[PDB]
Amino acid sequence: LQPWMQGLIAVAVFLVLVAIAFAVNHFW
Amino acid sequence: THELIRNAADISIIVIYFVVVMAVGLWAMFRSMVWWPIGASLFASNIGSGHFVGLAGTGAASGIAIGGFEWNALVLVVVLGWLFVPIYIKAGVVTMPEYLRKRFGGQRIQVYLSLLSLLLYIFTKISADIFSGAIFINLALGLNLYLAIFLLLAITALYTIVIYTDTLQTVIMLVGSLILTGFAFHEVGGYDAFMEKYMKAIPTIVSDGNTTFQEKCYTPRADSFHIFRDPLTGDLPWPGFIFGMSILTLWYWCTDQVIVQRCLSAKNMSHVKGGCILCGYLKLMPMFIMVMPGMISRILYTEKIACVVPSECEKYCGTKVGCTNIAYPTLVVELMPNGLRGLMLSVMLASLMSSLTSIFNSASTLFTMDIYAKVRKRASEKELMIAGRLFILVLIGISIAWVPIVQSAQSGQLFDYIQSITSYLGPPIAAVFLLAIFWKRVNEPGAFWGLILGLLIGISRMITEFAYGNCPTIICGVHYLYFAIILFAISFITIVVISLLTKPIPDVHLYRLCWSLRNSKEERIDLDAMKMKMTDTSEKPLWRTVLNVNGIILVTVAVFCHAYFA
Ligand SMILES: OC[C@H]1O[C@@H](O)[C@H](O)[C@@H](O)[C@@H]1F
Repeated sequence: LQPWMQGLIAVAVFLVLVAIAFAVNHFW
Repeated sequence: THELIRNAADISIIVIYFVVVMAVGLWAMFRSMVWWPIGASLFASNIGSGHFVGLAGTGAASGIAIGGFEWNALVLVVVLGWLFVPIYIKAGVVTMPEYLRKRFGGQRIQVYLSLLSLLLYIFTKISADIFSGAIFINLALGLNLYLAIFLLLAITALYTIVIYTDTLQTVIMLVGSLILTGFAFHEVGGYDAFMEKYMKAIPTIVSDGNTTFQEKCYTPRADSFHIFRDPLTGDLPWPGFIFGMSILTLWYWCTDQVIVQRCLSAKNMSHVKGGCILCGYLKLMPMFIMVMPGMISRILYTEKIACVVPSECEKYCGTKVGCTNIAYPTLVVELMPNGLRGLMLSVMLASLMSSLTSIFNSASTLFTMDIYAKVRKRASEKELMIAGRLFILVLIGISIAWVPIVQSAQSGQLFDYIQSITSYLGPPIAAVFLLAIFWKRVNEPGAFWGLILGLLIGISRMITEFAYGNCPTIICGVHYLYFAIILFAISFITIVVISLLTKPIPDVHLYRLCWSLRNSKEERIDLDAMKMKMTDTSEKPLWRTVLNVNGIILVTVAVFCHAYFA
């Protein structure tokens, strides 16, 4: 697991987090 | 090492810088601040020479983890743009204790929180910044630490005699720091060579007479290149790191008067958000330009930065604590050519002046509006300003007198001192502000007594630490980023409970002051054309969407960097 693998995985999970945040914002 | 900058050509750079700063200040002297200056000034107020010195030293001794602190600011800055500043604008508040007066009523809570924020400023800011500038001067020049503080504050008094000036400060500081980072990284041979050579900085002198220090005491940590360190044995443990630093950063950014005061002067909400984004992007840098340069200083000056013999550390810095805090200065002084050395001295002074002038103005505002106005209800504007000036003078005096306690302060790591003191004295403020903005039920007696309990615990631990400098491990053995979480939880629960015991503060006093009631108009009744514009937070849909996307991308970058550095 190279450091940029970790960076990309973190970007992916955080992007999912922000997408869920905006989904709840639209729903709530 | 101290005679390096004496060259006339090098000091030509500092005189040119000072002339430029004076010109910009006079031009500004001779609410439409806009996004790029808002963000530039936020960064310049946050990032003082205290950050340079402390972050570099803690990076040398402990490694990259300390830099992660700055990155957390990014996320909190986003909050400041989209959660707290809109409420401060809607409430039409100038100071934060004034916001608490409007929110809770009564005079005691306003006065107390103003005094507490003033004490926080004194210790953490107005001691760390002046101390770091004094380190810079003393290593650069033969002047003593106290004389260095005197000269630095004289220069700052000249400097004040803001957001545009702070924009110049931050631009100059960023360019110079990038130059130093590149130069030092090339000298060490790149990032790969830097990492390879960093796990070899063991000083040759490691024994004093018959006493040999522990191996872990002087060798660089095996996890020096990981932000997330062991929860129990590793300094700055990752759970404490994340949670305690987030609480402390929440306080500093979204509740401290300096940041919010500079964020409030925006033309409109869109430029508030833009300033937040620019400040965050600039705050993405301080790691690569403060921490890694300090580690490089350790690599190149192992015997000076990694000293563990009290005699050697005392002879190098006059302190038997480790000489950790002189990482960045040495790099600036011993590794910088004459012109670039002068430029980096100017960079350090630029950041310090931005931070210190911002804090002086904010403290003047706090004492001027929240205490002196109350003592003298019929105070004239001229007398009001005179009181503010005398207050900043007394603040400076107290901070200078307090400097000596900062010297040892957990083995000389200045940033550790800053974060520990502010962890003792900030979690109560963060708890009250989070509850007030997000919880309607909280009331003045409950908030005041929760704050008093939190301050009692914080001062108890602070006095114990200062007395012991054998301290009981059951109290002080826990790292201060965990005492921050404990104090935050205690103050939070105390406020919640004692508020549920006493009064609801009906509901008509909380319009546009609480998150749930941020949008209600309903003819708010206070507990105590131009105004319509001042309390306006409307933003054009195009710019609002652009800045929302910009913030999402900035936090994505922050998370990426955190994960890249483990
Ligand atoms: O005192 C707490 C503050 O310390 C500064 O040095 C950091 O840059 C901030 O992120 C933090 F909020």
